[PDB]
Amino acid sequence: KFDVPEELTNKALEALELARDTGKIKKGTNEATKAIERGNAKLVLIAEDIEPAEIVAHIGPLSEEKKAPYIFIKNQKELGAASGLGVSCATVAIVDAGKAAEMVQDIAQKLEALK
Amino acid sequence: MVKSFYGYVRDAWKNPDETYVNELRWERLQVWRKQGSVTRIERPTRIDRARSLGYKAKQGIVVVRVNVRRGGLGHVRPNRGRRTQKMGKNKVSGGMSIQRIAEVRADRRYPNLEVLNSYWVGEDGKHKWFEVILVDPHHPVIKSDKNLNWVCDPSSRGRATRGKTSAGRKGRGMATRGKGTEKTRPSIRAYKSRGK
RNA sequence: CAUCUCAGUAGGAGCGGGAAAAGAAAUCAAUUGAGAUGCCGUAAGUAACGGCGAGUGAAACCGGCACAGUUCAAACCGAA
RNA sequence: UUUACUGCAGCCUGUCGUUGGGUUGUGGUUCUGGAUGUACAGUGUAGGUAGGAGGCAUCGAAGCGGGUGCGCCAGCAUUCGUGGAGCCGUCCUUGGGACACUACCCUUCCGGGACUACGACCCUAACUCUGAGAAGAGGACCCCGAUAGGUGGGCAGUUUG
Repeated sequence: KFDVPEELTNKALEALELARDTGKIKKGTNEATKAIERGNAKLVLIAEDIEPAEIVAHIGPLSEEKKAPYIFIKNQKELGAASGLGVSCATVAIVDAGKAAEMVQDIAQKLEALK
Repeated sequence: MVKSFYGYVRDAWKNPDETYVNELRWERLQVWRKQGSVTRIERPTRIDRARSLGYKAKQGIVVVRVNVRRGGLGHVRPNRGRRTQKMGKNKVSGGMSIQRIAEVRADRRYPNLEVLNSYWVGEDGKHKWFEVILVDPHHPVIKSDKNLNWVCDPSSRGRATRGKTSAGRKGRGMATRGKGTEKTRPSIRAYKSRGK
């Protein structure tokens, strides 16, 4: 996988903000895993700076099993901020896009291309 | 199915040498070898293992990695008169297991805390690595916590040194009931150490 | 006398309280039962071990003292 | 004290773990193109043992080149071609097996592709030594844990009526 474009990741962060505003976000690795397994996850954002890597190592293969678009964020502080949280967050799952559904599907198509 | 990510961590660590943990093990023992005997860590390596063993993300709960050598009881040949049975020591492994050795070294390193449990986190041809959870009975968070405030009692102090952890009870032979536990419960010393 | 016995004794190291440890069966039974743990009596110098020598040596059942049950990890919620 | 008995250290050596990646050499793992099968002669190659008989064909059946499977420069499959009828057998070529294009697992066939136990070589990336370090030298060896055998008055306990 080539490095996902910076503007595409920023679009992902903006979609996370908009899903905070209107839709539904499951912030936290356990919640995001539950959402992906249930098939409600429209978009998955996975932090890259996770120690240990076992915490979110399964998220990628799970989302590729269940056909959920997923993207990688540089580190977890701004991912938690985009999830509107005072702590870090290793992964979030947008399950209701609000008015960000079109941009979420744009990111999904772009990820499918870049794959 | 709707499984927690702790389940995935469990599956990943079920057969670690057949999963990505083997590669992670390769990079990770390099860092661990450079480290000393007892290292404090921010988060458990196996979060699901820690949580099932009693780890919580709260003040007064410390997690440490302990390095212990491999093999049996490195024993000295006696230099005085012995029976032939009591002369040989090379094949004499101990009665103290490596996990409990690691727990006791962690307890020695951290005098104010109490060992709760520990779990295997790695090993090589020379060393094994364990992660020991310790609790601060004098922290107000632990005092408030009604699932851990038993550790504030006078009898909960010195658990690892007196064999009161799960590994210690396994080494004492009280992991089972019924036949085979005739000389182990309620204590090894209670039957003149004839059990074990 | 070498396995054995002496004996996990003597001695050592660590921890530790007014008590400590154990403690609510992945148990004991046997045709179908009981129901946390500890301690005492008994089983019994029996079963078992053993140059099957010397010796070592239970437990369950049963009768008593005293009786006590519960908390997490996970599933569901998601900072409540 | 020792070539007394029985052991225990140390040391030598096999195996496992530590311990990875490549190149070839060794066994079959697994399967494509042929069922390749043939004392005696064959119109015809048992087209595996077979409904002991019964389907195809100028929209394909052969006598030929080093004969693409094979082999006794025969003959079955029609392919590079050009020559202008191979039947099944109740005339069974008086049968080691006697034979219909009918889901070929089977002594071959050498893409053996893929994992495997042993052995040889290389790489570094683990690991080791040196240095404060850059780095240099080794290197999956050595050390180390375990296990198996040897050697072993170095040491222990005894016996030597």
